[PDB]
Amino acid sequence: EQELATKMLQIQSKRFYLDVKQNRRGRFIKVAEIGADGRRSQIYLALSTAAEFRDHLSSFSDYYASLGPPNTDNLPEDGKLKSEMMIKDYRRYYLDLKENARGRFLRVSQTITRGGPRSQIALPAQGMIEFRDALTDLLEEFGAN
Ligand SMILES: [Cl-]
Ligand SMILES: [Cl-]
Ligand SMILES: [Cl-]
Repeated sequence: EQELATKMLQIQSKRFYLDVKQNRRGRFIKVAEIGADGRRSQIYLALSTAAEFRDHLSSFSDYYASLGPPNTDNLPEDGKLKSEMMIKDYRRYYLDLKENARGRFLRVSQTITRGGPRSQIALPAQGMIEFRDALTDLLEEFGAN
């Protein structure tokens, strides 16, 4: 298993690692999160999904910037403000911009159709452009389209 590139981002007290990697099952991007409380979690993306994710990020950013401060005091019961879904064979990815007490974050959940092993990262909304730009330049180099 070879590591082709890494990007590290510090966002509102968390860290994120974006690693481009390669093994006999192909090339992919691993995204690892270190929580504000220390909690570790990871998701894995094919390069085609990472390009699709990168495009969604521009759109989630415009939405985020249009919001202004909270509240008023009326959120949707589940907490979700904007949603997308990405598909890669048997893998599904839910992108939900949520708003809780601590603030705004893009929750990204990876599931497998059947299903099976699930996992998520929670990207503070202030970091969406940094994450987007980090994806864009890993993809310039490693993802041909
Ligand atoms: Cl930040
Ligand atoms: Cl694998
Ligand atoms: Cl799959």
